[PDB]
Amino acid sequence: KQEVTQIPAALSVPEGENLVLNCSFTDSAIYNLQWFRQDPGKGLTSLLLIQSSQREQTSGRLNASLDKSSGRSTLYIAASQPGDSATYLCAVSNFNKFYFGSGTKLNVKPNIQNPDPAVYQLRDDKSVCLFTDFDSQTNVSQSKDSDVYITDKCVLDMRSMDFKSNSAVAWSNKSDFACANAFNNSIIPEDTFFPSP
Amino acid sequence: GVTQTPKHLITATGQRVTLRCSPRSGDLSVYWYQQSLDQGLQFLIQYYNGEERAKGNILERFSAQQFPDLHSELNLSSLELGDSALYFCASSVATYSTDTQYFGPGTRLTVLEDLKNVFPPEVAVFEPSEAEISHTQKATLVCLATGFFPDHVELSWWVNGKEVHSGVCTDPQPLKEQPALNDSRYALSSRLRVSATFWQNPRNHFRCQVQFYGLSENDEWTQDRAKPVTQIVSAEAWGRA
Amino acid sequence: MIQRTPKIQVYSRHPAENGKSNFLNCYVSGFHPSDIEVDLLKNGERIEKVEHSDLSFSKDWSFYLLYYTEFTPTEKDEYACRVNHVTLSQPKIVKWDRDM
Amino acid sequence: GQVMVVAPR
Amino acid sequence: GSHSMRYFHTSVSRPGRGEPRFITVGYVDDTLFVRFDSDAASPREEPRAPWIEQEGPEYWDRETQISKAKAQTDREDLRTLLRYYNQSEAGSHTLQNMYGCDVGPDGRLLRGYHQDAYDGKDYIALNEDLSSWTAADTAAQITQRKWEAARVAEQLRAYLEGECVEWLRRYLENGKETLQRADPPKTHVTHHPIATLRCWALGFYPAEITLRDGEDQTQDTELVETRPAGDRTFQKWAAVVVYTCHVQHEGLPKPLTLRWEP
Ligand SMILES: *[C@@H]1O[C@H](CO)[C@@H](O)[C@H](O)[C@H]1NC(C)=O
Ligand SMILES: *[C@@H]1O[C@H](CO)[C@@H](O)[C@H](O)[C@H]1NC(C)=O
Ligand SMILES: *[C@@H]1O[C@H](CO)[C@@H](O)[C@H](O)[C@H]1NC(C)=O
Ligand SMILES: *[C@@H]1O[C@H](CO)[C@@H](O)[C@H](O)[C@H]1NC(C)=O
Repeated sequence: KQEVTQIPAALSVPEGENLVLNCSFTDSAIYNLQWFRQDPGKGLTSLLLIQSSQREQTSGRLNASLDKSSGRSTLYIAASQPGDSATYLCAVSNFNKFYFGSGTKLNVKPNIQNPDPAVYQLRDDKSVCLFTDFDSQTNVSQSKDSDVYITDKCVLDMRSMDFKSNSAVAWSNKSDFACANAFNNSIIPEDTFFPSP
Repeated sequence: GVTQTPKHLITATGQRVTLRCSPRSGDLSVYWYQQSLDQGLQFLIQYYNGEERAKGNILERFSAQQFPDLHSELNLSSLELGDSALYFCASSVATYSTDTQYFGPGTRLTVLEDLKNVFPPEVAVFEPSEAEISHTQKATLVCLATGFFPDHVELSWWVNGKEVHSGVCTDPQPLKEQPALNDSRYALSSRLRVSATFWQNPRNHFRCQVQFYGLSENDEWTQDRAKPVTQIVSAEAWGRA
Repeated sequence: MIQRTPKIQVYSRHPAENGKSNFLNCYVSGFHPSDIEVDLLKNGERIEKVEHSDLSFSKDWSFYLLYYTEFTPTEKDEYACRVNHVTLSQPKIVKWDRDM
Repeated sequence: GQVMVVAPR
Repeated sequence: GSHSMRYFHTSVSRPGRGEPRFITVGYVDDTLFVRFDSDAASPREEPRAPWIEQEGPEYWDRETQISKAKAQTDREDLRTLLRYYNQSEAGSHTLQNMYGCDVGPDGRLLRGYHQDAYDGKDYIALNEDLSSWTAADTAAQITQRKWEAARVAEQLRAYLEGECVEWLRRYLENGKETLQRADPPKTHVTHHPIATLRCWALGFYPAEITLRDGEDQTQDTELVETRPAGDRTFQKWAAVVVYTCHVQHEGLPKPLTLRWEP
């Protein structure tokens, strides 16, 4: 029947980059082609609706094309912003029903002008470490010990100061666990501040 | 906008669930979708002015209708583990091929073999580091919800009885505490970054709230431990110079 | 709701030559609504082997239809066309004159 | 070729 | 030098007898080439010209589902217009639709069309700019507001400017032997004592035909509407009660003026 494929599956890019999100469909007898964005908890939100006989649509930084003769569509995202981080779904409408694609999970990394990477022990059988204030290109890798849990990077936005910060949390209900060796398995920056009493 | 009830739904095999949807006022057409990992977002059925108009790969155990007030209902009977997915409801003004659909928040359904492994989360708040306060001139609190199953959790921060979203970032997906076991419980961590001076203020109340969706009040429970009902487990911390 | 009276034209496809095969046409146009009854008459009797084109209309929205039948014109056989529409007080029978 | 459109009145 | 593609649709409700009758035809200039009748056992878009039979199965499957969807929508509109005009569900009503595009010698768009008719009277029509509507009554203004809210004209405009002229260039190149070649008429004059003089023109394509001492007798002339011969040609005559006849056509090298040879 109608097979909708999307390329790429995921996309983690620095902010400001122009993005190319592709969509392919096998049945060209379509009433329209839509590009949705899905956000956790909010649902699908239609960004562009290319009509059956239209070859492109445009909405601000979004510019999508349509080529039914080849079964292709491309969503161009100019100057990607962190607020654009979502799953971008290619939707198509045929005679019988509607079809959706796998989607492109987008994560737009905000730029950290001057990072200050550091590891901190937080007060309080759990005890928590915090790798924070590092640049958006620092890869926080998983632990070599399954008794040590390490979450992925997570960007908080302090709106009142326009200060965005990366942070990763580690904890372990195991003795001999320290924060100086908590994130030992990641390529941590050399200028990482390690406070020690 | 389109509203869907209930938000979450924990159920067992063989049970039956009724999903509801109120389309946008004035919209005549309603749509039902199912979003899984193996099949993605699948179109199920469409109604227009009360009449069924389109049908995807909807199963025989799935029953739907559109009422005269234009609101819809979706019944999933003889539930199976494979029915665990997110069910979305969309609505359009009519059946125009030139117009779009308007989706709701969705209803997440989780079907389990038995409800014996449902557990509420233990949440905790870890106070900011003195080194970080002196080094970065700001303070980070971290909340850890641990030991819950399934991953039906919603973490929020409340600075003095007001839900904060600035400086707040939460893990997008929970992590398995024992990724070697199948029915492994989950853990989740969130961060609230306040100012170093804002944390030294003792009259500030910081509270991590974790809404957990477990069993309902009407659900059966024969186990000797406490009923893992849909509950809210909270942990709090107060400012200190 | 408008009602238009049909314009009946019974004629031949090619010039009428007795003996050679031909097609007898009864062109009905300029009528509304579309429901209409057109029977081709052979010496008064009705012709059962009658084809007709698909319903279409003009810029003024009036419908037009072309009924046709492969026949052999002769000097002995006399043909006609019975058209019946809601605008007709009595069904109109138009004769096929060779030179009209 | 016809246009693919569903536009109820 | 100009060319056109048109589609005509007719939906007639049959109360108590089943679903409405849906008949649609397609024309390239004055040449029929597709049809669809809902009163067929297995209704499907069918060829009516040699040059359209070359199209593959994905062409006919798509054109058939466009006609089946158009009949479905017209069935809803016939019931909807009963609500608009407060009419009884026991009366028959007609919905006529016509859309198409005109091109010149370069193949570029000259004029696009899309207009409705309910019971022989105009309903809603797409203006020449392909972005606004003209409603003939307050009921069509309901449809206009819906079609403006749903951005219906933006797709019709995209079709008329895009797919319509692109489909038209394809049909002109495939059936060039029958479409891009005109046929002049065969003329003669007859006499019928009452006396009348009938100026004939037979077997010409396209249907555009135009019939004392250099002056015109435009009021004493009976001009019958151009009629199809059946073999994709046309006929027409003019009579005057009694003197020369005037004849022009595309396929004619020069406008002939005939006289009654005894
Ligand atoms: C995506 O589409 C663009 C434009 O159609 C094409 O140039 C490119 O090769 C495609 N594939 C990619 C970007 O992987
Ligand atoms: C969208 O992008 C295409 C090329 O990819 C360009 O030709 C077109 O002008 C763009 N649309 C705008 C800028 O509105
Ligand atoms: C330090 O990092 C290395 C990385 O290979 C790791 O093997 C080692 O266990 C870490 N140290 C501790 C004490 O965990
Ligand atoms: C769904 O189930 C409820 C409760 O059994 C019932 O009242 C309702 O009619 C059902 N709806 C459908 C569409 O089956």
